[PDB]
Amino acid sequence: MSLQLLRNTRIFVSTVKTGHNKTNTQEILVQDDISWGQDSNSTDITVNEAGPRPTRGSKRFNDSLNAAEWSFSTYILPYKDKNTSKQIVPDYMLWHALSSGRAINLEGTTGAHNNATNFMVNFKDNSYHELAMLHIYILTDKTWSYIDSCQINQAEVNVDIEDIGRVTWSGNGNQLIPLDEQPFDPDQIGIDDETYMTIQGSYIKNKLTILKIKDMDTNKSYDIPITGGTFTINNNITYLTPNVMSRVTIPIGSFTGAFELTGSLTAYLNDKSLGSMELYKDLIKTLKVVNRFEIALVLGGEYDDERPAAILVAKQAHVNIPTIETDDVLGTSVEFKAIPSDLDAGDEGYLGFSSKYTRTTINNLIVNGDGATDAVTAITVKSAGNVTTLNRSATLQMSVEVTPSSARNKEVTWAITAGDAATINATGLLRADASKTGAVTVEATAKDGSGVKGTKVITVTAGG
Amino acid sequence: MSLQLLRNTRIFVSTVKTGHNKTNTQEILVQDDISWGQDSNSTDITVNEAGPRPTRGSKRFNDSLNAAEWSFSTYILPYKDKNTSKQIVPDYMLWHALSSGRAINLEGTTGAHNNATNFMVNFKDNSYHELAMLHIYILTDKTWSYIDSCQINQAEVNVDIEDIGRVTWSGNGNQLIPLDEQPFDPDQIGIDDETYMTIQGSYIKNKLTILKIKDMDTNKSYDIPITGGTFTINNNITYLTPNVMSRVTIPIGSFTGAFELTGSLTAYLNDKSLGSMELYKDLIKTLKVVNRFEIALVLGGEYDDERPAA
Amino acid sequence: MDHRTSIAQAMVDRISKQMDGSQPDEYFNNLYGNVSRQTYKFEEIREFPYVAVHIGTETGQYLPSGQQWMFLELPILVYDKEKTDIQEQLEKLVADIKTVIDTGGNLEYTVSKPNGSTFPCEATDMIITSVSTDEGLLAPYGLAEINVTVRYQPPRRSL
Amino acid sequence: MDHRTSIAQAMVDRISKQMDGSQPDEYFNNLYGNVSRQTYKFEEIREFPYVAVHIGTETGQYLPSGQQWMFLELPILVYDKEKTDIQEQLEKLVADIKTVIDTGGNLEYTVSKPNGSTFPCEATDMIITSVSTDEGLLAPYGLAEINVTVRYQPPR
Amino acid sequence: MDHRTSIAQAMVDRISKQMDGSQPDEYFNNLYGNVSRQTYKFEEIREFPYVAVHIGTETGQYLPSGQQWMFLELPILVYDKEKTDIQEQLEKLVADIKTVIDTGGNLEYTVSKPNGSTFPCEATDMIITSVSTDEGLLAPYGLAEINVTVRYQPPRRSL
Repeated sequence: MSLQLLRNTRIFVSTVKTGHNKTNTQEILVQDDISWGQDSNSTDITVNEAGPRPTRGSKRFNDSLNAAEWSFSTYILPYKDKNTSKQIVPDYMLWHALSSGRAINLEGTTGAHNNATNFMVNFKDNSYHELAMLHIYILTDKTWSYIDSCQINQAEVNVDIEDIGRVTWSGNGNQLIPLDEQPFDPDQIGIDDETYMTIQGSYIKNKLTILKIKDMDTNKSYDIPITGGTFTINNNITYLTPNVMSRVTIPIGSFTGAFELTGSLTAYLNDKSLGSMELYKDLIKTLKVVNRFEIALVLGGEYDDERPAAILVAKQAHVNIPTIETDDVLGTSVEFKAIPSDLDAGDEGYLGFSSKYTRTTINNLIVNGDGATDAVTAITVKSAGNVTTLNRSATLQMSVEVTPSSARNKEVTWAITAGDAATINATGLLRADASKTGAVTVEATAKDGSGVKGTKVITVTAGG
Repeated sequence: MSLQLLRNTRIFVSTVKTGHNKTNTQEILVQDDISWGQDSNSTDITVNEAGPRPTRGSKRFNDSLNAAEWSFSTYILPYKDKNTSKQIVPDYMLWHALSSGRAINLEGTTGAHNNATNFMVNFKDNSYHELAMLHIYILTDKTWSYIDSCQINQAEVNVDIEDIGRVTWSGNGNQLIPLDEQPFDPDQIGIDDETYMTIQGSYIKNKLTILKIKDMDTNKSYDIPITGGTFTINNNITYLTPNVMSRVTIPIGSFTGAFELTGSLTAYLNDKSLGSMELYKDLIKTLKVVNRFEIALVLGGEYDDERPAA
Repeated sequence: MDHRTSIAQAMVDRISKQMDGSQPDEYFNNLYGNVSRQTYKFEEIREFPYVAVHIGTETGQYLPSGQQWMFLELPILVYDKEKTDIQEQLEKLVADIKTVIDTGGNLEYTVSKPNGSTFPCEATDMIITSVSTDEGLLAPYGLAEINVTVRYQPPRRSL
Repeated sequence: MDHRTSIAQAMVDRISKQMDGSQPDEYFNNLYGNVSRQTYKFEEIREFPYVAVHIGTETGQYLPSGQQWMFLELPILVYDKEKTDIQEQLEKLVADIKTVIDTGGNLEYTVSKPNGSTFPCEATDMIITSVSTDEGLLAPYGLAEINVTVRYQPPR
Repeated sequence: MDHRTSIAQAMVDRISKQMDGSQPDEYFNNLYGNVSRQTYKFEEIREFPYVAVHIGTETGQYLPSGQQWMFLELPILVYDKEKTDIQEQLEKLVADIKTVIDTGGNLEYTVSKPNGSTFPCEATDMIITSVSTDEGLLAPYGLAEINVTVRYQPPRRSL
């Protein structure tokens, strides 16, 4: 005799059903928003005829069984594992299952793979009919029960709630099977006190949340201070079930729908230059059919100090028409959906998690995709031999110094913007011609997409 | 750098877009139930095929733009204008727009025409495909914005609410266009302190509200004390928008629907003769297909003393 | 933009004006203008029946178009002696004051701008919260506190 | 970055600047700059009319992007003598203070920085939530309370 | 599992450490380490400016997976003399303490397990409820109570 309490419920996630260990099974920590179960359909038949004293009666029948449903919320806890000194999160199996359908591999470049600097999940390599196959084990007080096989359908992150950051998971399953015996020792598989102590200080606070937004076509950067917002990853999981009538049925397979990295924002109305007014006015006035926006919502902010932060990046995301609200202080709402470049490319967006994030690391993740790889921050041009002047029919193959020296993209493109006095090629051997009595401006663009410029005007004249 | 407060928002109504003056533009006073905006549609396409490793992705497109929407509440303020000594209300342009499609003419006998005794609005001469064409100008702190062309769709008067009488306007528009420069001097067009002082005492209180009801077929009058009620004028406006697929579209024209002066009443059941019992019993007993009742809701009550009333 | 004392003086003047013998079939009592905007103490009062008009707090509310709904409380107290009994006389005075407060038009007061012009105005509405009799007081001296919130609107400001 | 005393000093400075003889049509009386947020004993009050600005509790709430909403409560007291009629004079002072608070632009206060970088910043909200006066005091002396709860967003 | 006095000691040490002349462009004042975790009486205090860190009630909450959110109140009081004036100096001290509390990382303290090992830890977040100045106190001696709730999480228990 005993009553099961919710306060003593522990949820374990495993990628296998037997031969459990610490690398295939892992415990995660949930919040009060925990739900599970499995509802059933029922067909009902009845008769109807015009005779007196009719046959009033019915007989219910069970016909099938809907897919199980579960949902829970967990805090975002980017920390470092003393075993490998690589940044991980307690709920990384869930991220891998939501991101890719291949086997789990933390050292790769697809799915949910971690680096020595950050643990980042890539939504590329998700084109599969079913995602990673997890079995959710639920411990409540003493009785053991589990869901046979789950595929995560949604993940919600909300910044409007004032508490620390949370992720809201929601999925489905084949059948909720109660268990009669303990599958594995709870303590050996579950997280220890050491990991709890190491992650107790890596919470991410929503009080400090910034956003980077920029239109690619017009090349305008905006300073929007967020007052709320959210972004939700949805796999649109639809289940399949035979509908035979003689026997109760069980769903057999699941088909993925359409990847949807939909999100939304809201902020106050600030008349300052490049504020929310600029974005509102531009979006409404231009009235383009489709936009190409580069949004970046950064939980935990970016500081020079090494502090934890969670990052969402949505390249070329579509932004809908902003809708103005009306309350005590005027505020606008912008809703965006991260469309991909190609329907099959799968570069809709990527996330980043780390405990030692810095402004430079965050910037090079935004413009490079990874925290470890560097990115160019400034660029200046230098002529061959440091000559700032040129004459007609002269060769000056200038060079460029890159900053910082550890950037991965050490090569750029050569372009001419203002003035017609000389021509250059990709190699860089600039040449001029005759009848040139004017100066020209040479410009360069980084091939990594950072957007750093090196400017110089050479006074090309008729010569001596 | 500045934040716009709702407490410093002023709504101006004008029947023209240029050459503003005090006879074509006028300021009205709104309540906290102010809303405006313009929502947009979006078509989403996706692929589906039975091959392994399917193409998971989608591309949103904007296809059209819904008509704008606005709604605000304002007090009923019948006062007299020292210029002409004729009874008017600050929101008379809205009444004219809701009532008729012809040009504004206060000295006539149709639409919204005022008299030396009262300002009355007649719904006769409303058979038009579009009502009066107004442009709503919205000032919020220091930013100017406006709706291109609005046609009033609804007006609700509620006596159940214990506060003083209010009317709840609601309409649509073609497009919500932000503005870059101030159209007109706000103070010259807006109401002055003299008019505010003159109308501060002409409020209409719903604490005193009577009703006259009478059946024409039977010729019997009822003494019904109201405990709540409302009446709503609805033009059932509907907007037309081309559905071309290449480019985002904008609504071009609106078509009026069916005029509907729907209202409702409620009262306690009083056994007194010709009370609510008589009305209840008569209406239930006769069970006629159609009735011809002459109702008259009188906000502010009627007294021998000269007192405001709607 | 405040009109506490102006409204209270208008209330006092209205009460004094609409209680003489001109309307015997409308009103019971007759104070002969024994209405004052302040009382130093109960012990100072020498004539009965006597009514004092206190000044309460001042709540304020703001509206989008620069308007300002701003309220004022008007606790009104009356006194009477045991000529016949406390209950009947105090009830007559309270019902009379209620009939004064509920009928007629609004409150007309005088608002004096600093320039030197006094424009007559009108308050918006009047609502009674509750009326209370102060039992347990002195045997021949009674009290009947009637609470009133006069709701009015100042000249348009806060632009 | 609270600047509560800065807000109080801005209140005092605005009250001293306005409601003077420069605009005798919009205001009733002249204080001759007899304004100070520093409170004094009532018996120590030198001449009337006198206005004191009290600073009370100060709450606040946070916002996702480093923004901060900070509500500052500023009880204001005015003391004045019954030279002609005490109730009417306090009435005039209260009306004038309400006009000063409501009309004009928002508050202008100067925020100082450790490295001498003083720059001006402005608040947003200015609401007189309630006004109350105390009676039963000494017959010549008076007191009125005007409650302004200034709402300001501090820099950064 | 409680970390009350450890959190208070960490707060005192942080205030003492981040107030010297090493950051003149970040903070106004300099307490020279005059921060203590307890004060006997205001009369006993001999130096000004002086700041005391009190310990308030300590609320606990429970989470399904064995977690335990556990809140602690940190009423902080400061004192100063009328070298120039109460208001400006007290505001400077309050704003400076707010800058200490809002910038920087998390509250780091030392947790001493009974086994004999002290593991450094970090608190979750810091939020201020309200700041208040105690007017009506002595003329040259001021007070500015700033209320703070440090929210921490103990080592996982209640398995």
